[PDB]
Amino acid sequence: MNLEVLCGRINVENGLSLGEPGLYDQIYDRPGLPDLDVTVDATGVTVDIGAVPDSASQLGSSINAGLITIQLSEAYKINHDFTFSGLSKTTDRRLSEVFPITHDGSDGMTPAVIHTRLDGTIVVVEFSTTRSHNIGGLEAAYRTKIEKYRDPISRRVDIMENPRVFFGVIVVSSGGVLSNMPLTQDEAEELMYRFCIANEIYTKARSMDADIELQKSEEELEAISRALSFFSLFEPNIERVEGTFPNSEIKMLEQFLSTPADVDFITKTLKAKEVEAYADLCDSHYLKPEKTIQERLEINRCEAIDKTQDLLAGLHARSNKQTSLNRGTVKLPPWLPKPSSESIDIKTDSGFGSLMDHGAYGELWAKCLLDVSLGNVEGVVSDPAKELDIAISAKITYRRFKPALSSSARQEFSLQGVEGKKWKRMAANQKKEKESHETLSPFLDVEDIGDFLTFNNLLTDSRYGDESIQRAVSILLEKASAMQDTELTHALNDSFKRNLSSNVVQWSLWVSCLAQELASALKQHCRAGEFIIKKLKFWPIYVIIKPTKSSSHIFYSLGIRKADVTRRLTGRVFSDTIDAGEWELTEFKSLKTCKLTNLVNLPCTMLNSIAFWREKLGVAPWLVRKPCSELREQVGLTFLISLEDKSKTEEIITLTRYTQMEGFVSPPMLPKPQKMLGKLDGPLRTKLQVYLLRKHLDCMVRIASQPFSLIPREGRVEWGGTFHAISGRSTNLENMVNSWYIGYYKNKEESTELNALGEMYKKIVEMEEDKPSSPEFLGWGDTDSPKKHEFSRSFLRAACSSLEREIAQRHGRQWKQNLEERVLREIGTKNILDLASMKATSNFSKDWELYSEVQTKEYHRSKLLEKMATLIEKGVMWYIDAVGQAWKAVLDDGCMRICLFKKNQHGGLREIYVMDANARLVQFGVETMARCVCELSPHETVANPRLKNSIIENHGLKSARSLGPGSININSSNDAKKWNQGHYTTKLALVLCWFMPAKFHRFIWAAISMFRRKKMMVDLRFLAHLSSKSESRSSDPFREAMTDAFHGNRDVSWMDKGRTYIKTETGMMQGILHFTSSLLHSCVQSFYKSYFVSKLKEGYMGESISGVVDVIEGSDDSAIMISIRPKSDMDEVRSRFFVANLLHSVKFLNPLFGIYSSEKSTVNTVYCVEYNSEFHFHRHLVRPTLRWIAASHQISETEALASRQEDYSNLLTQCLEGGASFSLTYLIQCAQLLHHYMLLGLCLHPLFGTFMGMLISDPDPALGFFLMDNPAFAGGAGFRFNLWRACKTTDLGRKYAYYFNEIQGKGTLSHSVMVYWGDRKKYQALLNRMGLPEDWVEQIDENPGVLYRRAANKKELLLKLAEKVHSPGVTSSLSKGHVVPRVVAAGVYLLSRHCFRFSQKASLIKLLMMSSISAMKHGGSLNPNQERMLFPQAQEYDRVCTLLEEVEHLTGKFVVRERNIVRSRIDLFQEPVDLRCKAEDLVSEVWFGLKRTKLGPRLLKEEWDKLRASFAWLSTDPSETLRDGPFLSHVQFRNFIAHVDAKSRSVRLLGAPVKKVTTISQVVRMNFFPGFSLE
RNA sequence: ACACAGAGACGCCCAGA
RNA sequence: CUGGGCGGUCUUUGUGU
Ligand SMILES: O=c1ccn([C@@H]2O[C@H](COP(=O)(O)NP(=O)(O)OP(=O)(O)O)[C@@H](O)[C@H]2O)c(=O)[nH]1
Ligand SMILES: [Mg+2]
Ligand SMILES: [Mg+2]
Repeated sequence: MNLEVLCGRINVENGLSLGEPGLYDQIYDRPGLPDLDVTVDATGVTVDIGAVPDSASQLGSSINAGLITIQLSEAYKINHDFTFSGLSKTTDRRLSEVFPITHDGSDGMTPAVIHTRLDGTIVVVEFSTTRSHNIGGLEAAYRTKIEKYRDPISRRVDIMENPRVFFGVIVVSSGGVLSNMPLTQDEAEELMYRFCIANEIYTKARSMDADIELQKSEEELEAISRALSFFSLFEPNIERVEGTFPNSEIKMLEQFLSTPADVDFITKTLKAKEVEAYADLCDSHYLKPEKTIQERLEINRCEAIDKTQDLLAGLHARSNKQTSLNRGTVKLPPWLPKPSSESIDIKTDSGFGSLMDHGAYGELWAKCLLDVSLGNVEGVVSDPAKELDIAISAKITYRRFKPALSSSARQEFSLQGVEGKKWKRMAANQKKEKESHETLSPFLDVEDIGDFLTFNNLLTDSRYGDESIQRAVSILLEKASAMQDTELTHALNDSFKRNLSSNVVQWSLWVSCLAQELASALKQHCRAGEFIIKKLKFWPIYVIIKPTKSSSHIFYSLGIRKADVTRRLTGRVFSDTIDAGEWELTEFKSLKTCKLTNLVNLPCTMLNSIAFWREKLGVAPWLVRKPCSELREQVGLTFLISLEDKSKTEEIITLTRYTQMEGFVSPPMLPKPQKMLGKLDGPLRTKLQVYLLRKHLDCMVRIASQPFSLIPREGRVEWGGTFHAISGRSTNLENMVNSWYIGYYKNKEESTELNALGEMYKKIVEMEEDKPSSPEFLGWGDTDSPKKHEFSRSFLRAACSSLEREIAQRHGRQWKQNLEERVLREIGTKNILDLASMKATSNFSKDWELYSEVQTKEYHRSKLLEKMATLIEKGVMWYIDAVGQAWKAVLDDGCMRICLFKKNQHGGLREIYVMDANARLVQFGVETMARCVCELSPHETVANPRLKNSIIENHGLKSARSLGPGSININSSNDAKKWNQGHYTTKLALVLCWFMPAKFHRFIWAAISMFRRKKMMVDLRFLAHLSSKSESRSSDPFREAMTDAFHGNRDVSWMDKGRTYIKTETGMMQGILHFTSSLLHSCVQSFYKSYFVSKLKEGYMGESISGVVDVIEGSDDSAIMISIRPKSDMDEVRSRFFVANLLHSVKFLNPLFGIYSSEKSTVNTVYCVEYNSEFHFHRHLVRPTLRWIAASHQISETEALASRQEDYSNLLTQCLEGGASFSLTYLIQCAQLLHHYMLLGLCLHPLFGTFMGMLISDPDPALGFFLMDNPAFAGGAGFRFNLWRACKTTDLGRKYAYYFNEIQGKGTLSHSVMVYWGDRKKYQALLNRMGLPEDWVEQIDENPGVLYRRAANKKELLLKLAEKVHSPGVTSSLSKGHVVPRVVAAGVYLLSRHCFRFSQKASLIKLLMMSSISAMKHGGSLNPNQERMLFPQAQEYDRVCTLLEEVEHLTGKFVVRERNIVRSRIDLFQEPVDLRCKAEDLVSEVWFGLKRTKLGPRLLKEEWDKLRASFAWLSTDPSETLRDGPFLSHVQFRNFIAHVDAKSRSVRLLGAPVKKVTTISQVVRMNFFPGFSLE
C-alpha cells in the first residue's frame, strides 16, 4: 500500500540491521486476470487494462482500468515497473545525497527506494524481479542484489556518528516473494498479481516485437536455434510408426485435440458414480438401517473376525498342519562367555576321546582338537610376531585339517548342506529336501516367542565392564573426547558404556566377531573333507568352517568348553545345541554374503535400539533404571528381526502401518483394517512369522472393534488408545508410528536366488493378459464402466482443461509461449556429455533373441558413459544432434530393448527395467518436456520439492482466512495400485501433447509409441534351468504358463518359443515416464478439486457448504484436504456425511482415468494427513526417526580413510534431521565410532592394541582416528568442523602446520592415506576401451577455457570427458553391493600389510611410525593464511564454537513437554561474505570474457582486487598461474577455486517453533532431551 | 542351514585316473 | 578318483527428488 507504513513496522537497532529473508507463497484465492489488449507503435506500448473481476477476497483491487503507456526504452522493465508501480513512486535519490561523500566510484548509482522516516532514520529498499519458478532463482536474485548493495552501504555506515540504518531486498516471482521485511500476506499476494499482469503484458509485447527483449547471450541463441531447427526438420516417418507400434495412429491425437469433451456424458457418469459410491458406503459401513455407533462397530468386529478366520483356515489348509515344531528363531547359541586374553585353552580333563562318543559333531570336534594338539598352531589364531615383522619393515593363512569321518557323520553333515550336492540322491537327503518346501500352520504353538519378548535378560548388566574389548573402546572414546572434555560429555559416555555392558551387546560383540571371521573366510576354498579351525579373538569360542565359494553358502559349527560359559541369554528362541561331556557344540549352520551385514553390525544396531527406545520411553541417558516391559519388548523385537532377516518377516510388520492407519478413520465411516487381509496371505516358513501374523490379526480385530479416541485439549487435538501393533501394549502416538518401521532392521540388500526370479516375471505378465481386445477405450472413445488399462477420452480432456485453467490462473495467459521457449532452452543447451554416467545400460539386441546361439555366451550390462564416449568419438556434440539417430535406430529395430532385475527395497517386491542407449536418448527429451510442464503445476511435488510441505500448513491459513476459527479438517491420504503397469501410454502421450505447441507433437507421439512394443530380456541362467524341465509340477499356474510358452506347448502373446525375452504392450515401466505420469495425476487431482468445489457450492439441500479444498500429489501418491465450517449440530453431521461421500467417491472415479486406488489409502481422517511418509497429526509433524537410525551404518566403499568419517557424518546428520535429540545423536555417533574401529580390525587383527596405544600419540583422522562431535550439538555440524576444532586444540594442528610448511618450501592432507580396492583393475580396463588420449591434462593446461566453456569442437569434448572420467565420482562408482562384508574382510590384513598408499605402498603401522618419526620436528601452530585456505568457514566455525562453550555441565530441569512440533531451518554456517560473487565466475569472466556475473566493470575490478588479497599467488595470466602456484595442474586449480567458495550449511530440525546465535542456543537448550531444558 | 506356494544353491574350472 | 588353479571375481543394481 504505502511506502512508509511498510518501513514503519521495521525495527532498527544499533548500526546496520539486516535480518534474514522470509518466503511468502501463494495462499489466497486469486480472482480472474483482467483482459489486456496490447498495441505497439514507435512511440511506445499502449495496454488497455480491462475490468478486474470482483471477488470477496479484495485481492487485486490496486489494478485499475486504464490506457497507460510505457516508452520503448524501458520496455524491457515492465516486470520491474508494473510490479512495483505504487511502492517506489517517491522520486529518485542516490547514495551521496543521504550518505557521507566518500570519493569512490560508487557515487552515482541509486537504489530503488531510500526512505528517511521523517525523523532521522535511513531505511533503503531494493526491488528485484525474477522469472524463475523454482525457489533457487529467488534466492539467487536476493543474494545478487544484497551483495551489490551491501559493501558500499556498509562502507558509508562507518562515516556517520549514529548510523541507525536498515537495508532490505524484496524479490518478486510468479509464485513467491523473498523479502526480509515485515510484509503481510495481502501485500505479497498483490505483488504476485501485479507480477502476473506485468509478465503477461511483457510476453504479449515481446511476441510481436523483437527489440523489446535485451540481447541474450549467443550460447542461448544458438541453443534455441538448434532446438527449433531440430523440431522443425524432424520427420519421425509417422506411417512407419503406425505400421510398427500398435495403436499409434496420429488420428487419435488429432481427434483428442479437436473434439470437445462430451458434457452430458461427463455429468451422467458423475451422477452414476455418485450413486454407486453412496450405495457402497452404506453397504460397507452399515449406515442403513439407522443404528448408533456401538452396533455398527460390533458388526465391523464380527466381520473382521470372520475374515480373519477365513484367511487362517485357507492358510492352514495348504500347510503341513503340524501344531508343534522344534525350530529356533535364533540359529546362534545363547552363550555369553566372559571375554579373556589371546590364548588357546583346549585342556579337556576327560580327554578328547570322550568327545568321540557324542555323535557326528562330537566325532568331528574330537578329530579337530586331536589334529590341533598334534599339529601346527599357526592358523587357528593370527600370528602377532609375523605381522609385526612384516609391518615394521595378500597371502592368507588358515589352519586346515582333514578329518577321516565315517559315512554316518558325513550323512548327518550333508543333511545340513555340508557337501550336500554329492549326497543329493540319498533317501534321507531327498526326504529332507521334500520336507523343506512345506509351509507352517498358523495354529502352530509360538508362545515361547511371546514369553521371550515379554521376559528376557537382554538388558541385564553383564558385569564385563573391565574386559579388554570394552577397555579398548573406552580408551578410543576417551581419546576422542579429550578435545571436548566436559561433564555432559562424561555423562553421555558413561551412558554409552553402561549400554555397552548389557547382556545383548556383549552377545552381539562375539557374534559380530564370528561374522567378521566368516566374511574373511568367504574368499577361501577347501577340498572335500577339509575344514578350517579358527578361534575368536576375545572369546574362548572355536569355529569349524566349511567354505564352498564366495557366491554360495559358508558353513560353520561352534564349540565351547562348558566351564567357559559364564552366563547365557534366557529364552527358548535359540536353536538346540549339542551337549557333549565337557564341551557344548553347535550344529552346522550356513550364511551368505548378504546375511553377514546384519550380524557384523549387530552390536551397534542393538546399542542404537536401546538408546532410542529408552529415550522414547522418557528415561534420561544419565539415569539408571531397571528395564520395563515395553523397553524389553521393543529391544527383543529388534533383536529377533535383526537375527531373522527374511523378507516375509519384514513385510508382516511393515503392513501394520496401513493396518493401524485405519484407527484414525472418523464417522460416518468405520475403521476397515480387514482390507489388508489380501496382502497378508502367502507362505509361512518360520515360527516368528506365525507369531507376527497372529499378533497382526489381533491388532486388526482390536482396531476394527474400536477407533482411536479424538481428544480436544485446549486448542490442540490429541489421540488416545494408541498401541504397539505387535506387542499390543498401550503407548503414545510417537512410539506407535516408530514401531511401524521395526521391520526396516531387515537387510535391504538381500541376494536374489534364481528360485525367486520367476515371481518377479509374474509381476509383469499378469498385467499383459488383462489387455483389452479392442482399442476403442484406449484413447478413441468414451466409456462409463472402464475395464483394466481403459480410460475415458472426455474425462481425460476435462482433467487436462482443469489443469490448464489452474495453470493459466497461476502463471497467467500466454504461459504456453514461455513454456515453449524454456523447453527449447533446456533441450538446446544440454550436450551429450551430460548424459554420460556410471549407471548401467542394456546390451540386449537382436543377437540375443534366440536362446540357441546364446546358450553358451554370458550377458552383461555395460555403462552408459562408454556408449556416450563412442558417440563423442563420432563427433557428436549435442544431445539433440543424436536424438535423430537414436530414434531412427529404435524405429528400424521395431521395438524397445529392456533388461530386467530385482530391486533391493524395504517394501516388498518390485522389478527394475534398464533401457539401452537409444531408448534412453529418445526418452530423455520427453522426460525433460514433462518436467518443464510439471514445474508449472501449482500442486505437483516431484518437480517442486517445496510443495511437499507448504500446501499442508497453508491449508490451515486458507481455512482460517476463508471460514474463520472453528473449521473441521477432513483429509484423505491416497495410494495408487499398480501405477506403472496400469497406464496405457497413449493416454500419457495425449496428456503431454495437450500442454505443448503442435511443433513438439509429432516427436512426442513418436517417442512414446516405442513403449507399446517392449522386449524385456530375462535372465539366461533362469532359461538354462527352464530348458531342461519341459513339464512343470508346481501349484502356481504362472510356472506352467512360462514353461509351456518357452517350450511351445502353449501360445501366448508375451512369450514365443525358445526366446530370451518377454513382450509387453500395456503399461509403462518403473519411473521411465515419471514426470508424464505426474502430469496426468496432476490433471486428475485438478479435476477432483474443481468437482469437489462445485459439489460444495451446490450443497445437499440447496445451500452451499462453506469449504476450502486443497490437493497435493506426486507420482502416484496424493492427499486431499477439505476444511468445512458448520453452522450448527445437525448441519455438522450432514456436512461431514457429504464430505465423507465426496472422499469415498474418489475410489470410484479413479478408473475413468485409468488409475486404480490401492487398499493402502486412508480415507476420511479428521486433523490427520500423511503425504510422503510425513505424518501430520494436526499441529504435530511426526517423523519415523527409527527409520533413519536403523540405516546409520549403511556405509559405501571409500578409498580414502578420512572419507569413512564423512559418510558417518552424513548418516548422523540424516539421523538428526529425522527427529532425534542431540544426546541420542551423540550415542549414535558413539556406536558409529565402535563400528568404524571394528571395521579397522578391532576384532580381527592381533596388532590392534599396539595400533590403538600408538594411535593415541597421533590422533590423525587420515590414519584412522575417529573424531567425535560435541554432545550438546551432535550431528549439527559436519566432519570439517570437527577437523578444524581438532586442529585448534590437539597436536594435529602442529602436524598439519609442519606438513604445510614442508609443501610450501619445495582437509586436503586428510585424504593422503588411501587404499585401492582391487588395485583399480576394472577401472583401468574402463580406460582401455575408449581411446582417450593421455595428453589431456597438458592440453587443458594449454587451453584452460575448456574447463570454463560449454563446447567448441570434438577435441574439447574429449578433453572434458577425460577430465570427467578422472574424477572421484567415476572412481567411487564401481563398488558393488554388500559394502560392509567386503570392507571388513580387509580388516584382517589392513594394519600390518603393505596396501596403504601415501601422498610405493606401506602399512598403517608403517605410516604411523613414519608420522611419529616426523612428529619430533613439528613446530608452532597452524597459520592464519592456511586457517582460511583449508577451512574457508573457519571464522564462521568460530561463531558456533564459542556458542557451545556456555553449555558444558549437566544442569537443567524437566519441563512439561509442550507439543507444537514443526519443522524449521537453521543456518549454522552461512555463505562466506567478503566477495560478492563466486570465484568460479570471477576468474572465468576476466580470463575468457564470459558473462557469468551481473557486475559492471568497476564492480568486477573491485571483486578482482578483493580476490587478490587472500591467495596472493593469483595472477592475471594463466601461464603465470601455472608457473606461480603450488597447483601444477589446472585440474587441481579448478577444484581449488570451486571449493574455496565455501558452502552454506543449514540443518532441518524437528521441534518447537523457532522465532527468529539465538536460534542455535534455543535448539541446544531445548533439543538435548525431550521434555528437558538444559541450564 | 539358505532360497522357494517344490523354477535355485549346497562349489566352479582344468590335467591325469 | 589323484594332484592342482579360482576375487574389486559374476550375480549387481534403472528412472526421479
Ligand atoms: O524404487 C522405486 C519406487 C517407485 N518408483 C515409481 O513410483 C511408482 C509407484 O511405486 P510404489 O512403491 O507405490 N509401488 P506400485 O507400483 O504403485 O504398486 P503397490 O505396491 O501396490 O502400491 C512406481 O510405479 C514407479 O513409477 C520408481 O520408479 N522406483
Ligand atoms: Mg500415500
Ligand atoms: Mg502405489
